[PDB]
Amino acid sequence: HSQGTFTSDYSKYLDSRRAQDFVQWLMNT
Amino acid sequence: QVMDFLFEKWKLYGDQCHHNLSLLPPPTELVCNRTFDKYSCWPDTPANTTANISCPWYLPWHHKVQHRFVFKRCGPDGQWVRGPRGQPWRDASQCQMDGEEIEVQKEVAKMYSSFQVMYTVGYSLSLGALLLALAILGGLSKLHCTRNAIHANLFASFVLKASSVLVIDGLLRTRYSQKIGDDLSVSTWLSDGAVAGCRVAAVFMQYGIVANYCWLLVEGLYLHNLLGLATLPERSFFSLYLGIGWGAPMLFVVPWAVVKCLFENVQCWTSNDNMGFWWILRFPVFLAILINFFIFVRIVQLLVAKLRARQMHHTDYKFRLAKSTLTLIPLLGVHEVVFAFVTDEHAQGTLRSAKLFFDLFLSSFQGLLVAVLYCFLNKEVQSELRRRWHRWRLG
Amino acid sequence: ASIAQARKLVEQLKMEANIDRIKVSKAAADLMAYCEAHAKEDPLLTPVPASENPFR
Amino acid sequence: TEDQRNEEKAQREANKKIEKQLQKDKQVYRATHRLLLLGAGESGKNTIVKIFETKFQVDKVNFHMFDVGAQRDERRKWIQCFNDVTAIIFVVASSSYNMTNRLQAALKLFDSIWNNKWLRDTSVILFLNKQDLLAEKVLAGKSKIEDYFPEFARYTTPEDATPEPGEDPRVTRAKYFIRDEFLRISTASGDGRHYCYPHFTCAVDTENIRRVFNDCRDIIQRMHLRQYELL
Amino acid sequence: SELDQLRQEAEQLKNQIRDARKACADATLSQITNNIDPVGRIQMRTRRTLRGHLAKIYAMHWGTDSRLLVSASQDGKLIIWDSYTTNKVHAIPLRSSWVMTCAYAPSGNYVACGGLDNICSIYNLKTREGNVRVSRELAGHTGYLSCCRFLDDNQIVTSSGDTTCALWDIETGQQTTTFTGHTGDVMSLSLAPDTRLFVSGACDASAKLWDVREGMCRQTFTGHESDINAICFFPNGNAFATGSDDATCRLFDLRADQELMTYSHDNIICGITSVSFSKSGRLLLAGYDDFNCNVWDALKADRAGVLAGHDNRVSCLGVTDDGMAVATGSWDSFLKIWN
Amino acid sequence: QVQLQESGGGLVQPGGSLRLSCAASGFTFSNYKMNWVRQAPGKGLEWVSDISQSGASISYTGSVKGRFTISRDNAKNTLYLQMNSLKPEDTAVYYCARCPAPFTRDCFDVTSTTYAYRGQGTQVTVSS
Repeated sequence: HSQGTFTSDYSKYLDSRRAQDFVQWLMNT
Repeated sequence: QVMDFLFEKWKLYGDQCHHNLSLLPPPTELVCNRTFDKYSCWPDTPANTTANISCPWYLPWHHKVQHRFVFKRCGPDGQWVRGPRGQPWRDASQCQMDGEEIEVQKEVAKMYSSFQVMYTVGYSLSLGALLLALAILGGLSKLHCTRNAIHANLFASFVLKASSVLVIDGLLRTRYSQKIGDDLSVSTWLSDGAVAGCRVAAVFMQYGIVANYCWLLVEGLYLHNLLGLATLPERSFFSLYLGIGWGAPMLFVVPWAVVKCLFENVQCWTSNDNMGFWWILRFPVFLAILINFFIFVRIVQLLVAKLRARQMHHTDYKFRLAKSTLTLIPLLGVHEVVFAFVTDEHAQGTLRSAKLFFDLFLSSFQGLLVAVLYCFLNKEVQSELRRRWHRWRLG
Repeated sequence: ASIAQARKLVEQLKMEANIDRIKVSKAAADLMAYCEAHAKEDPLLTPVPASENPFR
Repeated sequence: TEDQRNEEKAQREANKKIEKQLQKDKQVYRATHRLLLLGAGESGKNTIVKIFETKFQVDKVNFHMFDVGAQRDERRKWIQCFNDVTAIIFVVASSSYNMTNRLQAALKLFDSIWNNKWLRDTSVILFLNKQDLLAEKVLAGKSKIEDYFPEFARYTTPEDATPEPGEDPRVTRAKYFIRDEFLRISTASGDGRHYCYPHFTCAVDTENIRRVFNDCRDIIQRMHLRQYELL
Repeated sequence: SELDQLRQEAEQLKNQIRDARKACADATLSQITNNIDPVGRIQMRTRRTLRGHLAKIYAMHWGTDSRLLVSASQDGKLIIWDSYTTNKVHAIPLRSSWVMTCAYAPSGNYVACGGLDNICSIYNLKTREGNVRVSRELAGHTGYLSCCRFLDDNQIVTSSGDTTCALWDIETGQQTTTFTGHTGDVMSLSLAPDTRLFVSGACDASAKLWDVREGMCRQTFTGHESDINAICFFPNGNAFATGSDDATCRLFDLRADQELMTYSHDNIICGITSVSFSKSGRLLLAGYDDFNCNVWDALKADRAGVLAGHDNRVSCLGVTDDGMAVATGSWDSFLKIWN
Repeated sequence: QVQLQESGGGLVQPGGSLRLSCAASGFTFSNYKMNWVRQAPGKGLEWVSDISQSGASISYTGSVKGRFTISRDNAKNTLYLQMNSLKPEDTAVYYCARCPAPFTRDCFDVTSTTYAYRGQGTQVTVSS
């Protein structure tokens, strides 16, 4: 079972992309 | 999983040092003023000095950059330094993201984009092949054999898998491809707004990729209980097959659905964090792979018995046509190789991504290969297409 | 035994000998007259309109 | 229209009774194998099962041994019927070469069955019966197979040939020549869709119907594997 | 001996019939029908589909009411269908599983089957005590029965495989006459519309015309060269067609004692299984083994339409007595009905 | 109308060479797989030869393999069975039969009397 596993990693990555993007917004403006 | 934590910790830290700023009496010296740049609050220092104030605690990686600070200087007029357009500049680099973690994130971003392009281009022309197989199958003379009804209601399951995985993919794209303007818009984004559509498409995807493995189980068990018995099957048992293919995934999805609805309400339900009782969604797939791999070897322990008694009229077809069917018959029993021990738990590194690439690639072209092998190279449906072409070439 | 079965064939050929065979053109014109005279009531020669047809 | 309404309701009720009975016996028509049993003549087909139809069952699967022993001997019209049958049991008389020479006639009849247009998809069980009268006319030689067959003198006893205990190797040579003579016709023409399952009849029937049952199980399994494009 | 002289005088008598036939063969329809406006394209469609059987369907027959078609299959069933509404009226089982023909009486009162059990079982429809069962089992043949037709409710004339057509008497239960004279097996027979006489094709390429009143043979037509599977009369009584296994149909005359036409085409290679005329008789509808039943023109000798349908051979092709529909029994348990 | 003549024949010496020629009339001879069947006086029929449509597939009874030859003339509607090196046990009448269906590979004409498509034969006998 990978399709339930790959998007479990494509989600647990993608919020960490957003969190570092969220700091980067308040890094600047 | 982490963005909501960062958001609530930002709210708590902002209110906490709002309260702390509420308890500062004004001195009489030239101090730069009661300031805050909405993520880094500080005590107020005299002008033309910098501040060795700690960088804030609400960060996700704060407990690993905990012994760092932030250095900002208010200039000669009791006012801070300015950016390009008067913006507050900070030297927050000491507890910023480390310069190689953004690089390994760039590498896994390219890996995820490559895998996404691969499985979407697998599933999309898989959909375009299974729909042609269905419109061939349910429009001809052989449209209801009890053999061929399970193939039609298997291709329906493969379409239900593919056109749901590339829809939860699209919603994961759409939810994460917007500009974060202000706190109110991203608070409406973080609250349960249009993420209910994400949650129900997630339970749609978890229904699809469990109904498909239970349907490969029923496509196995039909062929197993078709060969043991001497006579033809008396009752087709198609109520039992339709039940054990499309009702057992319901009774395996909705316990997981209410557990993810009540016990771990993560933002959109594709985050399978805390994978205790995600095992309730991977135990039927372990069952519907093991108990048709057993009958997959039990079918070759008789196919090599049937290719050995007679049909010796072709030399070296005893190997060619006892492997040209063993490549074919994985419609059902792929991926025992990297899953029967290698679980999503205790698998790290490039072994994990190799298993993901293997199972993702083969299960993204599996529907294409099943539709081709069972509606375009089956010589019966070949001849039944040739007869309709004879009927259409007269007018 | 051989004559008992062979006489039964040649007697039937003797009975089929004296048959007044009307010429093929006359029977052809007879068949033509029948087929042209019965060509209105035939439901396969013309297609029947959907009212009278008891199937569709 | 109420008379037409009760007409329609009564006719649909008759439809429901008929369709329920047709399901209840389609469930047994799909379960009973049929087995057309034909032979040349002076063969001994009655030691198998024990005006023409007979039926039996072993291991909870049924058979209908449709003998045709009442009809004529011009078979080209009533054997178009038996193509829905599973396994045309063709019991020959292997020991009818002293007087007509029925072996060559049985070979030509088998070839004519095999190359039919409608008997394509029906496999054939083959029973070389008259095993007992076979052994004596080859050691004594009151009629020679090699007189009626050229390749009998230049035939080799096959290496995979099992012997029955207490039997001469020349008798095994003769019966294996007959079996390979039938199998030459069986494999020279089309053998993807139907097969021949040669056998040798013994004095009891409890193994004979077991041979018929295992070979019909083989024909069913090859039919299903042929449907799924495996073999 | 003295037995040798009979064969040469049989040949001389056949020579007299031969040149007498060529004496009355002074013209042909193939020039006469050229002035006739042809029917051109004819296309028909499957109207109802009757999926109730289990094994192959071997023979069907319309009733004379042109609403109820009986059909007969190897599963042991004789299902009395209904063309208007797709409703099985009686699923009467059979002892002999190997039915080879069926029959519908003109009064709608009895049907009759009969196959390899040599017995033409006549089934009764008017038993008001509930279900319907056999009345009489006519058994006087040795070979199989291939086609049986009803004259009225009292006498049925049946073909056979043991070379002898017979005229049976239902109430008595024995053969009235015996139409001996054929050499090979006898496949089909069709009654003239005046029901005084009947033709009977066989497996020696010979369509003997009989006379049921005198109980003798009258005329023997030979224009074919393989075994004749099926024949059917013209609706006027002065013609009949013969579809044999050399993939051609031939129209004859009972008043010229010869053939009149050859409905041979080159693309068809396997022979006719059944053949029957239209209502008026302009359309000769043949049923073939290459899964398509052609619709010939009975006078211009050209395919005016090829029907679609089955995935096995057709087996029978009955046209309604008022000509409203055409049904095609085939070897895949199906009965497509065609207007 | 089928008509099968069996020309030639007579009485031969043991070892002679006789060409039995079957003259056919009434059908397209090139379509039907012919044969040549005999019956010894005292027993049933037994099938001796055949030939295919074009002339390719040829078989024999194994007792007469090679001693007789068989050939068809599609342009003359004629079927030649030329015998060589005869034997005392080959006294029979030789019917030129024909398999009944056009464009087929199988046939059922070895069987007993009242077969349709089978000429009157030619009684052949070897000398003493």
